[PDB]
Amino acid sequence: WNEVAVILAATEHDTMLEMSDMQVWDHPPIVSEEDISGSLVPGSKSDSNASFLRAARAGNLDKVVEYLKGGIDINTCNQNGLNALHLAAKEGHVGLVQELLGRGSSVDSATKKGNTALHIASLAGQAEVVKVLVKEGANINAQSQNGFTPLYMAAQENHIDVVKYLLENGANQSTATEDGFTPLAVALQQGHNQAVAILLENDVRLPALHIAARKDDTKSAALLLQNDHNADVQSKMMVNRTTESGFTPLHIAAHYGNVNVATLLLNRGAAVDFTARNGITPLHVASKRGNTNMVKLLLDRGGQIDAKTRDGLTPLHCAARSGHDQVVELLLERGAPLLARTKNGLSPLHMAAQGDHVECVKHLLQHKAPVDDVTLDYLTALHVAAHCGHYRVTKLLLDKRANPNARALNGFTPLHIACKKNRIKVMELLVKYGASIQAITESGLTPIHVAAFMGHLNIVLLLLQNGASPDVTNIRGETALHMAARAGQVEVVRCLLRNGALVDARAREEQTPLHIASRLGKTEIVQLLLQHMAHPDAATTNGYTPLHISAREGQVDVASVLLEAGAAHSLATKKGFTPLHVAAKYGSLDVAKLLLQRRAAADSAGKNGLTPLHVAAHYDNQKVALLLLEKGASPHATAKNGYTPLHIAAKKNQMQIASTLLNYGAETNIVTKQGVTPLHLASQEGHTDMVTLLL
Repeated sequence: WNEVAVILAATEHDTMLEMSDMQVWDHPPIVSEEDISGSLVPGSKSDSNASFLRAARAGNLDKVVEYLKGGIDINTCNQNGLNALHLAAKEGHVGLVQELLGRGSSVDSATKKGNTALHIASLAGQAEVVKVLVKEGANINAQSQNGFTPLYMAAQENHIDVVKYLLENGANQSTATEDGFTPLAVALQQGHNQAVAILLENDVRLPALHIAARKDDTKSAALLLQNDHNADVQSKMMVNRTTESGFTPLHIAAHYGNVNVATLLLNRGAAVDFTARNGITPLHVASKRGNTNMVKLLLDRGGQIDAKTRDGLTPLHCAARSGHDQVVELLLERGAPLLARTKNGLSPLHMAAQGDHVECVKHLLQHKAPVDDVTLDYLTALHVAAHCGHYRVTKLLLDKRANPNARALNGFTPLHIACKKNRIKVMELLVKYGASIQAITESGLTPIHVAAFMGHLNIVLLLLQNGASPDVTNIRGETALHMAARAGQVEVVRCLLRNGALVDARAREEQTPLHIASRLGKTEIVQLLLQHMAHPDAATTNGYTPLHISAREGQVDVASVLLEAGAAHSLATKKGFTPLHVAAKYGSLDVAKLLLQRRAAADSAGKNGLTPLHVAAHYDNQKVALLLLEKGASPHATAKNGYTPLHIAAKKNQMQIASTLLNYGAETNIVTKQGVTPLHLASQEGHTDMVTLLL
C-alpha cells in the first residue's frame, strides 16, 4: 500500500501562529501639500489664464486686477484644480486674498484633492490668510479628500496660533479622517506637546492614549488620564480600555519597551494581567519582544510569571523561542517554571533549540533543565534541533551529554529525522557523536531507508561511505532498494546498485524491486535493475513474474523493456495463467498485442485447461478476445469443464463476445462431459437476447 503515513511541522504551526498574533498593527496619516507648476499649457485664453495664475502665486494685485479686467474667468485653475485664491492663500498674500474675495472668488472652492483655501492656508501656516477666510464665511470644518480638516492640518504642522484661532471659531476636534484619526491623534504622532496641550485644553481621548503608549509620551498620557477616575471596576477605567485588537495601553507599551509610560499607566490603575486574543498578557508581549526592563517592571507589579496562552505558552516559552537570553535569564532568576509545557508537551528548551538559540539553551541547562526532556511524542531537544537542521544547537546539545540515539515516539532517532529533512551537516555531526548508523524505527526503517525513499542522494552517499549496509530490511521485508524504487528515485537506485545493493532482494511475497518497478510503471528503473543483472523471470508467491505484473497493470513500455531483455513470454503462475491470460483478464490490450507479436502462444493452456480466450470471455474483454481470434486462437477449444469460450460467454451474458465467437465459427452443437450445451446455460441463467442470438 502507501508507505508515506509510515514515514512535527504541523505541531509547530499552532504555537507559531499564537506567537504571530502578539503583533500590534498603525500611524495616523500625514498631509502632503499640493505641487504647483505654472505652465502656459491648459480656447485662446491659454497664455492669459496661465500668466494670470503666475501673477496670483507671485502676489502682484496690480497685474492680477489688471488681468481680471482683461476678461479672464476668476474660477480659473491649473492642471490640478488650483484657483487664484488657492495660490494666493498658500503664499500669505493677504491683500490679494481680500481683493480676490471681493472680486468674486469662491471661498470653499476645492482642488482635485479637495482642499479649500482654508486647508491650504492652515497646512502652510498663514495665520492672517486664515483669519480673512474664516471671517469671510469659509467652512471651518471642511473635510478635504480622505476627510482631513483644517484643524488637522494645523495640528500636524504645529501651527499653534492657527489652532487656537480655529478652536476659538468652533472647529470640531472630533471630525476624523476616513480611517478614524483626529487632530489630536496626529498632534501626538508628530510630538507636538504644545498642540496636544491646547487641543486637550478645550474638550477622542482614547486613541490618543494608545498613540501615547506607543510613543512613550508620559506628558500627554498624564494629560489624557486626568478626567478618568480610579473606579472599582478596572475594565471601565480608560487606562484599561482596548483597541480593536483587544490590546490595552499597557500591552502596547509592553510591545515597545516603553518603561516610563508603562509605569504611568500602572500607577493610574492599569491592570497588569489583562488578556487579549488567545490569552496574551503584557508579560507575553514584553517577553516575546525581549523588552527586559518591561518584563522586570511587569513582574514587580504583580505580573503572573507562569501565565499560559490557549495552547500553553508561558512567558519563558516566548522568550526562549525568540532567542532573548536576557529575558530568559531574568525570568529564570525570578523563578519561572523551567519545565512548563505546551499542549504537545514542549519545554522552553524545545523552543530555544527550535530557533537555534544557543544562549537560551545554555541558560536553560545552567538552571538544571534536563537536556533530554521529552515532549508528548518523546522528542528530545536534540530531535527538534535535528529536524530544523540547526548545527550550532545540535553541537551544544550533544556536548551537554544529550543522547544521540534517543528513540522518539515512533522509534525515530535524531539521525532518522535529520536524514528525512536532508541535513548533511547535522547528520554527519550526529554520526560523529555516536548515532547508530543502522538503527531501525518501529516499522524497521534504517536511515538509509529514509534517505533513499526521500531521494536525498548525498545522505545515501554518506551513509554508504560510513558503513551502512543497504540490505537491512523493514517489517515489510524491503531493503532500501525496494523503497527507492517504489518512490521512483532513479539516481538513488543507481547509487545503491553501484554500492553493492542486492539486485533481486526478496520482500513479502518474495517480490524483488523489479516487481515493484513494473507495478508502478517506473520504466527507467526497470531498465536500471535489468542492466544490473536482475533476473527478469523472478516470480512472486502467487507465481507472477514482472511480465505478469505488466500484463495486470497495463504497463506496455515495461513489458517492452522486459521482453527485449529476455523475459519468458508464456510462463505459468500458481493458477497456471500465462501473461496472456492475465492480459485477457485485466483488458491490457496493447500488452496483449506486444505479447502475441513476440511468438506468444495464442492458446496456451493451464492446469484447468483454460485458454486466454476463455479468460477474455469470462471478464467481458471484447477487443482482446477479438485480437486473440485474429492472431489464431481457436474458438472451439475446451477446458476441464468441457467448456468452449462460447459456453462461458453464453452463461455470463456476453452478447457481443458471443457475436464475435459465432462470426468466427464457434460450434453451437458442442457438449460437455455432463451433457450440456451453451443453449442450456444461456436458457438457465435467464437471458432472452442470448438464446435469441444463438438460433
